[PDB]
Amino acid sequence: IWGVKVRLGKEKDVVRQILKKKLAREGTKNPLEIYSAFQRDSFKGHVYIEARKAEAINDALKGNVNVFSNNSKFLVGIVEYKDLLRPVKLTRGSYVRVKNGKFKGDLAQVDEVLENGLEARLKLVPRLDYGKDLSYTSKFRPAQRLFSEAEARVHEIRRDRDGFVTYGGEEYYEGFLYKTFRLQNLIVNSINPTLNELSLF
Amino acid sequence: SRKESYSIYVYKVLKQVHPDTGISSKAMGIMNSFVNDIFERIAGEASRLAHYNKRSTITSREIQTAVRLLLPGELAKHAVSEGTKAVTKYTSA
Amino acid sequence: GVIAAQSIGEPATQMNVTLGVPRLKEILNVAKNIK
DNA sequence: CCGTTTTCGTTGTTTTTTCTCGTGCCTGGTGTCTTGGGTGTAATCC
RNA sequence: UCGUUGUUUUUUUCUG
DNA sequence: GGATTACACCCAAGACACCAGGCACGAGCCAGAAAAAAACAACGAAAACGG
Repeated sequence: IWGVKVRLGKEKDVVRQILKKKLAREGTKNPLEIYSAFQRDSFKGHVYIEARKAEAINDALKGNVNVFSNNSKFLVGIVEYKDLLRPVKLTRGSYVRVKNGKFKGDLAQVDEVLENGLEARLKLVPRLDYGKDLSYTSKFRPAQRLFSEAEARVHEIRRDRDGFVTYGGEEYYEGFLYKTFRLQNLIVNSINPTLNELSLF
Repeated sequence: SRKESYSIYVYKVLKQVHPDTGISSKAMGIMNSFVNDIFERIAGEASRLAHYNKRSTITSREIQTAVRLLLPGELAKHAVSEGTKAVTKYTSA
Repeated sequence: GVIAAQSIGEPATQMNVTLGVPRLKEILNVAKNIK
């Protein structure tokens, strides 16, 4: 396998070019002599093709503008070959954070992971103005507070259970926000608790 | 493996005498045998002549006298002339 | 020292052999091969 | 109602190939010496 | 009710 | 004249000077003034529209 540098961000495009030119030249008198090629997310900008002679690699990369023209290629050790093809903790009840939407930057507890595994429910802290400026964005969010039925009724509605209130499609259970959340919007690892979390949580 | 021969050297000598003349492999082997036997004969003559005078090293004069002893009059004289000319050229330059 | 520096530099501002600023520059740098 | 789509924010981020003056400092193949042994020579004996 | 702070970065045309 | 003590000397080896190119820097006055201009490509959400 040889790793030839390619243009930043266009590595999957280069992979597609390799595959499609390999398909189109098959059976001709000048086919592409390759076996298998891959790109890994960690190895960004690196294009790996399985072959036996550097001429095949040059042919594969020749004619691509999505590649750095230089033949900055290198070999891979026997033990290192499996490393390039080695691909490489989400549990309910553990605390995770949000990184998307208008509640981003707030620690939350998972309530339920969907059966398919595409949306993960969370236990967030509502950020409610109680209808003061209803007429949002991740730069104008005011302070945070637990949902209060009394204050919510006083200032601004349906009750389905004792302690559960449905407000604008959002779920408030024991003063904590429940909502469906995409798994791409959250991270379960690399969390250092903050001072406010210690004071409250 | 690395079984050295005098193939290319004989080829070059042949090219400078008869440039458009080929050769077979067995003729090449015959030439190798002839050259090796002559080398052994001259070296042995030099060794015996050194032993006779109880001298432990070899100079060019020993080879000269060995060639005189081995080959007959005219051929020995011509070899002497060629060797002297080559040695003098190798010395001055 | 400073007084000598200024007294020598200032006159130069007001100005076959070569004479004048080029000559002074050559002298100061100790040019090995003058023009 | 709701699935397709532009859309407002967010999030992330490089590469088609295209004039001046000086000292100082940093390299080679050269150049010249000189070393050491071994060959060259001859002076003496009998 | 003293207090009370105001950008950088380049480029330009100018003055002696 | 073979034998014998005596030595001539020289030539390859090795140490060193140096070497003229190239190769870099790296500098190239003072104070003051004004106006005029200053990143953005793509992305997945999320309101958007007719289905």
